[PDB]
Amino acid sequence: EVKKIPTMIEGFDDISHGGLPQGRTTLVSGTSGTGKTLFAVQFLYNGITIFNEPGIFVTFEESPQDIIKNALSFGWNLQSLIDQGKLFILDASPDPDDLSALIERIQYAIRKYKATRVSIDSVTAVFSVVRREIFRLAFRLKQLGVTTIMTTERVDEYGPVARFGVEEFVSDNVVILRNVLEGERRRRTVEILKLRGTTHMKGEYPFTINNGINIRSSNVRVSSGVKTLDEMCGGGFFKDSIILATGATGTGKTLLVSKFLETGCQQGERALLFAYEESRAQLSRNASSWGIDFEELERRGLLRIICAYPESAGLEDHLQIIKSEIADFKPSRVAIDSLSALARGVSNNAFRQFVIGVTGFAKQEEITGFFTNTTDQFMGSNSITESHISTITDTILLLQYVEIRGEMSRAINVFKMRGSWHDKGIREYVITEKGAEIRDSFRNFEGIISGTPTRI
Amino acid sequence: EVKKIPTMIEGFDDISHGGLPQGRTTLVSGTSGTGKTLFAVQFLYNGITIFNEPGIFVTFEESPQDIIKNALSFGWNLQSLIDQGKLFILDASPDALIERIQYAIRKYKATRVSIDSVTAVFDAASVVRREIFRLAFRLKQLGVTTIMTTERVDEYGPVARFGVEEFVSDNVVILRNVLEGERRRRTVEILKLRGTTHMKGEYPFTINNGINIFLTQRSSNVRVSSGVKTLDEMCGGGFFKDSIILATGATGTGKTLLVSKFLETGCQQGERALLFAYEESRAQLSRNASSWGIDFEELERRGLLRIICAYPESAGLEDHLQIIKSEIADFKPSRVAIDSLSALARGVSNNAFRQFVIGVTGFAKQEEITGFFTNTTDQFMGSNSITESHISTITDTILLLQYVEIRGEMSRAINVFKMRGSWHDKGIREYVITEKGAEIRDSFRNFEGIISGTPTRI
Amino acid sequence: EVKKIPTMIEGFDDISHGGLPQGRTTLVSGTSGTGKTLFAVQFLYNGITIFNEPGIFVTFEESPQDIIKNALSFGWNLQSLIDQGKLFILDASLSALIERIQYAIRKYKATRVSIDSVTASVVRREIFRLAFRLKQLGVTTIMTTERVDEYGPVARFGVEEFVSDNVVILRNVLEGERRRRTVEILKLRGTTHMKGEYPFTINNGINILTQRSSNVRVSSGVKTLDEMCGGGFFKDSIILATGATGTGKTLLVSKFLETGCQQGERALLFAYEESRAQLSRNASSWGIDFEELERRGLLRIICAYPESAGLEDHLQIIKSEIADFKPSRVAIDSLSALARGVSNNAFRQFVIGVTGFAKQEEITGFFTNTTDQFMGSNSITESHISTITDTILLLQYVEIRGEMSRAINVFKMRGSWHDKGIREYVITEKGAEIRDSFRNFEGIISGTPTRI
Ligand SMILES: Nc1ncnc2c1ncn2[C@@H]1O[C@H](COP(=O)(O)OP(=O)(O)OP(=O)(O)O)[C@@H](O)[C@H]1O
Ligand SMILES: Nc1ncnc2c1ncn2[C@@H]1O[C@H](COP(=O)(O)OP(=O)(O)OP(=O)(O)O)[C@@H](O)[C@H]1O
Ligand SMILES: Nc1ncnc2c1ncn2[C@@H]1O[C@H](COP(=O)(O)OP(=O)(O)OP(=O)(O)O)[C@@H](O)[C@H]1O
Ligand SMILES: Nc1ncnc2c1ncn2[C@@H]1O[C@H](COP(=O)(O)OP(=O)(O)OP(=O)(O)O)[C@@H](O)[C@H]1O
Ligand SMILES: Nc1ncnc2c1ncn2[C@@H]1O[C@H](COP(=O)(O)OP(=O)(O)OP(=O)(O)O)[C@@H](O)[C@H]1O
Ligand SMILES: Nc1ncnc2c1ncn2[C@@H]1O[C@H](COP(=O)(O)OP(=O)(O)OP(=O)(O)O)[C@@H](O)[C@H]1O
Ligand SMILES: Nc1ncnc2c1ncn2[C@@H]1O[C@H](COP(=O)(O)OP(=O)(O)OP(=O)(O)O)[C@@H](O)[C@H]1O
Ligand SMILES: [Mg+2]
Ligand SMILES: [Mg+2]
Ligand SMILES: [Mg+2]
Ligand SMILES: [Mg+2]
Ligand SMILES: [Mg+2]
Ligand SMILES: [Mg+2]
Repeated sequence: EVKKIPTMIEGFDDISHGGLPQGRTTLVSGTSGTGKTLFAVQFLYNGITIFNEPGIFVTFEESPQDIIKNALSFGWNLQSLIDQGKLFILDASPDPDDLSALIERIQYAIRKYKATRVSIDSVTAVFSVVRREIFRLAFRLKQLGVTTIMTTERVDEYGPVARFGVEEFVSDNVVILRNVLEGERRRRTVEILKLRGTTHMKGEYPFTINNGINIRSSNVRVSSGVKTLDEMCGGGFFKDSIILATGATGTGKTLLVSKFLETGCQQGERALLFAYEESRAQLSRNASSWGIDFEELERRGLLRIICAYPESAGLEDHLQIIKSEIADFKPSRVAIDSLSALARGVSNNAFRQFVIGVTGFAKQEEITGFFTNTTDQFMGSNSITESHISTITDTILLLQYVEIRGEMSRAINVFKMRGSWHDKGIREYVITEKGAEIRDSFRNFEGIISGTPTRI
Repeated sequence: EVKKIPTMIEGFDDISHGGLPQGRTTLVSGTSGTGKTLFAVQFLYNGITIFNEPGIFVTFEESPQDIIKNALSFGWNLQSLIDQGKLFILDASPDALIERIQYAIRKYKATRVSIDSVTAVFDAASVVRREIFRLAFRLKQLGVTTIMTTERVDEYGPVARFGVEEFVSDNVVILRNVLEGERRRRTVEILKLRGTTHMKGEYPFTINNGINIFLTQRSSNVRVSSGVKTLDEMCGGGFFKDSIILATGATGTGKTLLVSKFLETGCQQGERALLFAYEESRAQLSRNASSWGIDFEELERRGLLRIICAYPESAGLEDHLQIIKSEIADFKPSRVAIDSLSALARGVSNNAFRQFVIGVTGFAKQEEITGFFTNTTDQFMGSNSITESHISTITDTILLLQYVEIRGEMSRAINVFKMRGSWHDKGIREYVITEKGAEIRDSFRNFEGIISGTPTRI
Repeated sequence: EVKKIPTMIEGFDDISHGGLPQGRTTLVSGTSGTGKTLFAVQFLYNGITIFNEPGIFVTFEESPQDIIKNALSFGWNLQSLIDQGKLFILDASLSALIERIQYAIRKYKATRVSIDSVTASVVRREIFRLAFRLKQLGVTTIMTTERVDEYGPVARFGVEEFVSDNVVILRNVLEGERRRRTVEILKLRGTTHMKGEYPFTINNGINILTQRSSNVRVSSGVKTLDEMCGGGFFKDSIILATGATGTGKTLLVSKFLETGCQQGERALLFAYEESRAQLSRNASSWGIDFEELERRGLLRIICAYPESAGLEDHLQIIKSEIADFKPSRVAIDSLSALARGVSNNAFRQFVIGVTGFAKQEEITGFFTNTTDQFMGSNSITESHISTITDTILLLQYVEIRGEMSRAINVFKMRGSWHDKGIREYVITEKGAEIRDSFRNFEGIISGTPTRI
């Protein structure tokens, strides 16, 4: 089969099923600021630092000094690698005031530094004539047995692969970087279009730029901090579960999240809250009016609240920020209030990808996850979520209003509990200064789940 | 690693995380009338006035005197800066240039340069590429920070003109002027900053005090009155001073009456109240309000009440938001009302509407101003939704007004549906409208299906 | 009359009704990485290995060493065929080229020729001159051409397709963020062919309603359900278990897999919602040891995320797992996870494809569907696949005296009597215990009944 070398770019070696085909050129194509120079630098940097494989970077516009200065923001010390004879940056930029000769310089540098990896950025800038030129360069690098990245420009996100509609047909390997405007938000994706003679995953995969390009179960029980709800769940929530609290505006979801967080903290565990609707001040005032002291928990270093606006960032960026804070603070409990705030004005496919990411990540770290969903219908709603994420969750707590004798009551139901028995009751509950008080089912009523029951 | 210098353009140093990379070119591209020359002038003006950094402005078309005259509409006095040798405008217009720019950078000790516009010179895409590279390289050599402005024909087509400029520059900024139905919406995007961080995608802005690009709020237990005794008891002692109140229900239920009481009660405590009315004139508002003994005309001429009447269709949402922000800043209300959010929502995208609501509500809470917003529902009975715009979760207290068919007549009932941080009455209370205003009575304890609008007596 | 020579590329000879017109040029057009070189190579490889017909491969860019090394990934040993003088790779990396092609054809007595690729007004006469010379020599020719677009010009210059007697378009289409491979036979002058696009995958080269039906019964693994279905599921059937989140679809899957393995039969599960760990834990609550059944080699579970591959590629994985493991029983948990954010037409082709493969292999299929509406649903599935299935189990929530109860109906049962009851069931430690219908209620199917 066709042998591959690891890029060690995070997630890339998975989508390429091993890395880039050894001894061949890969075209990396994309619009301006897609991450082309980034991929090309990371390739050489990882080659040297992880595999002691020397590298040539050929630039046709940017100055060596600018390549080195840019890489500093990632903590990559390119100058050190130059001083060790591991990295050579070959300046092929034009005069501030041909072809055969360039191919000869690159060969001298390859043999002198004993380089196995080469990046060229960008061959677009040194330009049927284009076709034969990429072919000649690619031919000589193959003969010398190096693995090459050639970056190309493009103007349109979903039009031609490169610029002259020829490059991709010459290259054995084609990677496309995209930066797609989804409404007013940008979404970064990598695609492996083609790898001759070998396998790769197909279509677009999300990625972020942070630190370079970035593409188990148990019977253990854990408390909600509501005594009666623990009973209703069969002895409590599972430690390795995703919990969904869903229902109409004002029902009591933020109350249930408050109790979840506080309970982990009084067991001396850390809890992490991502709030997308309310400020820290308001969360704390409301919480104090339920008998919960978020301020004391915060002082003791047990509770961290991250407040952010959904429409401030793209979903992939929200997920990266979530992964970073978990890796840093190392919680045993994570809460999202609300998933429905993050779903507003985004494709359901983008949102479902986000939800699969957050929940996958929580279940890998064996973190207990509590997520809220506010329904659009305040009554008579025949669905758990409008985003159809039900099948991604282990436990579902249905909160709903019920008209009783001319007043708006409210009931709680453990709708789903994978792995355990649960109470089937639609149990009336009351909110007070002590938080949630759960009472009995409405025995002598029909049509409770409609919101407008009838006395039997 | 890459250091930035402050632009002090309102909101830009936030999306750039500190401003523009020092010692490099930033491309600012846009269609005609997007704010490019404005951005270029403001970079130099703020450099001089705020950090004593001198600047060169290169024009290839516009006269110096027209650049100076145009800045005076923002109260920027460029001539005094030119008198002091802190600003120099280089006329490169029709009846090499690198030579002249470098002479001026030395002579004025300039650390900031604006070139407006680099398109007007440019023929071959290879010609423009090599030309923009040489200019950028010579300016970087001198150690100055540059903005080069560029033209485009399309809002979502090429970054620039020859599909090459954006690849040469270290830094690209796109100013857009999008037609959304018949309304224009200005946005700014940092596409790329080599070697550093930036916020991604488009941010709304307006042009008022130059370019103006626009969850850490306070929260108290302080109560304020609604002007309706029984409603204050239903809300557990009053509205919260730090809250957003939504009054929602079908046409004619009594939302505007509840706004009139909210505002009247503030003035009665000698506080300023501010009303934005998108459906009715001052004269109609005043006549209807006098039905309850409220004299809006006396409250206006004594400077306690200010009523702003406008049609939603007369401006884009971002410009409505600008008028609300500056009216709150001038008049300094304790209470602000919008009548109605439903009026502003029609024939605009849900995404742009929710952006507007986050913005007005977020700014009211920031300044600890009590906000009261109305929403008229499209279904006058049997509605299973609070709003069709789904803004419920952005509001703290929700008042639901509804019609209820009783004995072949249309009665109305009021419910405190939601009250963050307090107990509230759960009753669906019948009310009647008379000269006393809203008279709230008992819930209908003998009926089922009240919330459907067509009850059944048991 | 036009005669065809067989390609023996899986599925090509059916859509072409025999193969490629003999003695003529077929144009194979596509964007980059559509399978053009793969097609041109397979044509020659299949000719030499199956029909002993010598071939010439003419390359204008790729080196012979690359073509040979690339073909090794499928275990096609092109070197041994070159060493036997059955294959010649002509390196052209126009009058002069035709000379060497003629000489080669004569020297090797070749009937098949691939030219890859001819892209590397004047083109029209060039392609015509080339196609003409090969027609006089009696060879059947593949000519590969490059496109810029998926639904734009057939080739590059807007003439190649008008000169060729036969045109084939390979597409690699972006549907949301997933790629879908299709082959279309646009035209074959002087003969018949199937019309429009046909799905394919690259697995062993290019891979592009008449089954048996017995009265043999198999157990659901739940006694009462076997009686409700009139003595068990049919061996030759597709079972759809459909209903709201948490009704017990996965429990029914676990029973159906277990009872198979406990008879010494192999079962295969495709899981798209839950990990092996969560599946095993939940299953061990009802006394099922998936790990043990796997250990004994009677169970195999495949866990994947829907969003990870396209549906053509999921269907390929399912077909190769069945071919390898040879199950009596197969489960998909769930079809609703696969339907999310793909087109309904794409989803339906996937369903017809997987049900057709189970049915022609005599494999009992058990698929789950979760309904979006948890109560009062007027439909079996939102995707409307009911008519592709033989047995339908409807699981639904029923409000009884302020509590959420559960009911099961055998809704359809092609070929057999079935119970008409909407029967209450409870999930306990013993699994699913099915009880009686609510005979004193009205509107049970609404989920909010009234006591009569
Ligand atoms: N330290 C950093 N942290 C976060 N993001 C960064 C960092 N450094 C760079 N970036 C991001 O990476 C981008 C630079 O990508 P890169 O230089 O690879 O672009 P490119 O594809 O080569 O563009 P062009 O074709 O214009 O040269 C910046 O636009 C920025 O968004
Ligand atoms: N001190 C209190 N006494 C009684 N009830 C209270 C008290 N404080 C809050 N509540 C109740 O809690 C409700 C708010 O609960 P919570 O914030 O958890 O709702 P939610 O479902 O998160 O709503 P949303 O997300 O739509 O804002 C109030 O509307 C009120 O009914
Ligand atoms: N004093 C002012 N108050 C409010 N808006 C103003 C004021 N002065 C200018 N503007 C707005 O700014 C616009 C001009 O911005 P600017 O001159 O930067 O455009 P530009 O992008 O440079 O256009 P062109 O490419 O045609 O030169 C005016 O069309 C007007 O809408
Ligand atoms: N003098 C009055 N006496 C009694 N009822 C009155 C009087 N004036 C107005 N009303 C009642 O108040 C209603 C108007 O109240 P208001 O303007 O607040 O309604 P609204 O919900 O804001 O209406 P819209 O949907 O048109 O904006 C009338 O339809 C009527 O029922
Ligand atoms: N052994 C293999 N197993 C699986 N997939 C493979 C294998 N070898 C090749 N592929 C797939 O086939 C593709 C190669 O197709 P092919 O070489 O025919 O492309 P093409 O249409 O000729 O493109 P171009 O015109 O750029 O040369 C790769 O992109 C990869 O997706
Ligand atoms: N040990 C147990 N004892 C009693 N009931 C249990 C037990 N374990 C699970 N359950 C019940 O079984 C349900 C889970 O069944 P199952 O996982 O098959 O549902 P599903 O229809 O596949 O759900 P989903 O929609 O999540 O795929 C729980 O919600 C609960 O009602
Ligand atoms: N031997 C039998 N005894 C009793 N009922 C039977 C028997 N065979 C079939 N049935 C009944 O006939 C039904 C199938 O009838 P038929 O296939 O004609 O339905 P259909 O409406 O065409 O269904 P589809 O939607 O699948 O096309 C079974 O669900 C069952 O009710
Ligand atoms: Mg670059
Ligand atoms: Mg909440
Ligand atoms: Mg201008
Ligand atoms: Mg009104
Ligand atoms: Mg090829
Ligand atoms: Mg399941």
